[PDB]
Amino acid sequence: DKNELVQKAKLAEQAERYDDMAACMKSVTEQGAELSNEERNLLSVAYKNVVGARRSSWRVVSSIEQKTEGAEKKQQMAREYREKIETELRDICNDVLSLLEKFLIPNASQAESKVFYLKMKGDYYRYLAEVAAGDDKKGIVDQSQQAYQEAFEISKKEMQPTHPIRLGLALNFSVFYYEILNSPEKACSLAKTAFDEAIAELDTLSEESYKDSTLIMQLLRDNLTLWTS
Amino acid sequence: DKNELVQKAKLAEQAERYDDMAACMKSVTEQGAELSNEERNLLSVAYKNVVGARRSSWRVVSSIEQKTEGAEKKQQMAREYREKIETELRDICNDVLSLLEKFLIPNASQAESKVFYLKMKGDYYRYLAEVAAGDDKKGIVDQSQQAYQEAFEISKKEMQPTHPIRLGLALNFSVFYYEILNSPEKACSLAKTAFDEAIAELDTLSEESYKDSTLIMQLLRDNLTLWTS
Amino acid sequence: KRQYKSIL
Amino acid sequence: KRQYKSIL
Repeated sequence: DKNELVQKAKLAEQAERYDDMAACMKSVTEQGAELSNEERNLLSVAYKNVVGARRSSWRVVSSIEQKTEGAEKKQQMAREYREKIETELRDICNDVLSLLEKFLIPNASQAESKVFYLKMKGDYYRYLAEVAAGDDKKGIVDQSQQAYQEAFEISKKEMQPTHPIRLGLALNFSVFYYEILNSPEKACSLAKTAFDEAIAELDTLSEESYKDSTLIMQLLRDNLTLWTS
Repeated sequence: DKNELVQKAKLAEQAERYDDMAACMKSVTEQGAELSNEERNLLSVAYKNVVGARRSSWRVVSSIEQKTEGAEKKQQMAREYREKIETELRDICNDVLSLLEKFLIPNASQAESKVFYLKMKGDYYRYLAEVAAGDDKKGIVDQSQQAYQEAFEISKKEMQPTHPIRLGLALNFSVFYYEILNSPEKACSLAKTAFDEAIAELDTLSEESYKDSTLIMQLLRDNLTLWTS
Repeated sequence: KRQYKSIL
Repeated sequence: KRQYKSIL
C-alpha cells in the first residue's frame, strides 16, 4: 500500500539510499493517485539526489577531459567515461519526465501542484540541456523554457509573491536564463523582481513557511549579488 | 589491459563512483598478477567506500529500529530494511574476502603486501562481525582475530615500528579489541605500545612516509585518549 | 563548484 | 558517529 512505500522512502532517505527512495516514490506515483505535499517533496528529494550524483560526476569528468587536452590516451578515456555518466543522467531525467507526463502533470488538480510539477519539468529539461549535443540542445532548451514559463504564469496568477513555490520557481528560472540561455540581464531582472515583490508584500509571509520563503529570498539575492558584481 | 583498468579506477575515484572503481580493481585483481602498491591502495579505497556506505546506512537504520521500540509497524519496517542492508554488506565483504583468498594472499610474495592483505582480511571479518547473528558471531570474530594476529606477527618481525602499514594494523587491531572483543585494556595496551615504540624509534621515519606514519600515530593516541578518559 | 545556486 | 577511529 501507498503509505508503506512512503514510510519506506522516509527510511531510505535517512539511510542516504536515494535509489531505494526514488524507487519507492516512483512506485507510489505509478499507482496514479494525486500526490500529497509530503509525497511530492519525497519524490523530488529522491530524484534530485539520484541525478545530482551524476551531475557532479559529469562536472568532475568534464573538467578532467578539458585539462587533458594534448594528452591523447587520457583525454579519450575521460571522454568515454563522461559519455557513460551522460547516458545514466539522460535516463534518470527521462524517467522523471515520463512520470511528469504520464501521471503528475495530468492529475494535478491544484494550482500549487501544477506549478511545482511544471517547475520540475523545467528543471529536468535544464539538466538535459547541461549535457545536450549541439544539435539536440535547441529543442531541449525550448522544452525547459516553456515548462518554466507556463509554471511562471500560473504562479503569478495564483500565488502570493512570498509563496515558497513561486520564489523557488523564480530562482530556478533565473538560473536557467543565466546558465542555459546566457542572458544575465534577464536572469538578474527575474531574480530582482521576485525578491523585490516578496519584500514589498512581506506581511503575506505565513508562520508555517516564512523560513522556507526567506531562505529562497537569500538565495535569490546571493545570486543577484554574484551576477551584478 | 591492466593499466587501462587502473586509469579507469583513478577516474572513477575522482568522480566518486566507487562501484565503478571497485569493478575496475576487482577486474585487475582477477588477472592473477601481484598488485603494485598503487593498485593495492586503489582496490582498498574502492572497497572501503563501497562497504562504508552500507556500514553507515546500517548504523542509521539500527539506531531507528531501537528508537521505535513499542512502535510495531515502524520497528518491523526498520528491521526488514536493516536486514536488506545487512545482506548487501555481507555480499560485499564476501566478495573482498574471496579476492583475498583466491588471489591476493596466495600471490603475496613480499612481507609488506602479506601484512597489508592479512590486515584487510581482519578488517572485512570485523565488518561481518559488526552485523553477525549471535550464532555465527564467534566463528567470524575468530577469523578476524587470526588474520590480524598473523599480520601482527609478520609486521613485528619485518617492519620498523614507524612503518605506516605496521601502525595502521596496530590501529585497526586495537579497535577490534575495543569494539568487537569488548576488551578495552588489551585495546589500550596494543595502541599504547604501538605509539610508544614508534616515538622511541622516530629516527626511522622516512621523508617519503613520515606524514603517513605521524597521521596514524595521532589516531592511535586520540583513541587512547578517548578510551582512558 | 558552481557559484550561483538553484533550489537545494 | 563512532568516536574512535580505524584507518581512514
